[PDB]
Amino acid sequence: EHRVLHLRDRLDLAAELKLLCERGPLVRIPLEDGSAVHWFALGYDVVREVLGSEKFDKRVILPGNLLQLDPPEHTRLRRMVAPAYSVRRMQALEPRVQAIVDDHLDTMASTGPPVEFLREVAGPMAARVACEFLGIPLDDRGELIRLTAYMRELAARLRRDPGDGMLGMVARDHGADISDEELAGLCAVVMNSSVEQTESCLAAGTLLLLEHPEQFALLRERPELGEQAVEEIVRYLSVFEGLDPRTATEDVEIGGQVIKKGEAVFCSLLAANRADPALDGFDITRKESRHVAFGHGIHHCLGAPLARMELRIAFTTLVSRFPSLRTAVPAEEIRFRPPSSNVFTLLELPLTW
Ligand code: HEM
Repeated sequence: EHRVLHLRDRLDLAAELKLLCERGPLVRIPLEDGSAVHWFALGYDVVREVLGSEKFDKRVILPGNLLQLDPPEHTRLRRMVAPAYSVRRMQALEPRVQAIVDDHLDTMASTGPPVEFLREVAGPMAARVACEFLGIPLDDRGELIRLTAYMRELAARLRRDPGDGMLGMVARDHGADISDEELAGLCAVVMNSSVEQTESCLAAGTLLLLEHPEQFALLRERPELGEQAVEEIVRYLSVFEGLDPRTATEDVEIGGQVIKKGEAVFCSLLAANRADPALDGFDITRKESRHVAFGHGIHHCLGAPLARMELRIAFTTLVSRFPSLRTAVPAEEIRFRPPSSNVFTLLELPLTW
């Protein structure tokens, strides 16, 4: 439901969604059947207010899925996996991620144009980086990726002999405290939803840079803009458009209005990142980005350090190795997935150079 929160015009907001945002950053939505009262959180500040509040849970209205947990059990599991995303860990991983990116751009430059960038480059790249971060053994990566019992069997086996990566760390440091199913669940979230979001950022972000050739070249002239460019790209794309509802556990005042106990709040990251026409233009020279593309609060994207590193490496290397890159069809013909709660993405991206 609430399909209006996902209406777009290519990468931008649809007029119907812009009109909704004019009703304020916090919109009360009583259901027509009188079964519940829902809320739309559409503004940057209000979305952060909701997501930072302790007075909401993620009740429904799979083991190892942090998004389906509330404190204290959410805290318990997240604290065990968080060290895998430390700065020290990303620094040690960076050169290997660079090499994986180079592997896939090697394949791309050798196949010669054209290429379907989503299936042939972005997808495999994201899945291979995920395998490296997780520490998947080499002989299991091909099958694990093809699959996008096996997971439980894989998790139990790697749990017996801890290796490298996040999965080895967790099992090595929290062997008895995490089960096979929970480990498998941590792996699945990384290999499934996470790759979907990352691959979409890679493909749609490449399209976004191609539609702004001045900045495509600027990122090549000044690769130090990579970190800034990533923040602007994830803000502009908002591939994770809307969040699971947050239900108020008690009466709480948000954005000047009282959200009653039991009412559900739907945060629109898309609206929060894009509704403000001031400072909405795509501009990678912006030194600081105002966005909630990775969420906020206790459920803030645990993989943001990896996503930010991988995307920086990918975009900077791409613009450098393919200065002549261009869409093989007019940009206006690219197909985007119709409105849905699923990750936002294009369906294919034919490129040549
Ligand atoms: C490297 C790949 C990624 C991995 C492994 C990853 C893993 C996660 C995990 C495990 C959570 C749940 C945290 C919790 O509930 O405590 C999470 C939350 C989130 N991730 Fe990431 N993520 C990754 C890349 C992204 C990307 C590319 C985006 C979009 C730009 C993204 C947008 C989010 C959002 C919006 C949430 C919060 C959902 C909510 O609060 O309801 N993630 N991510």
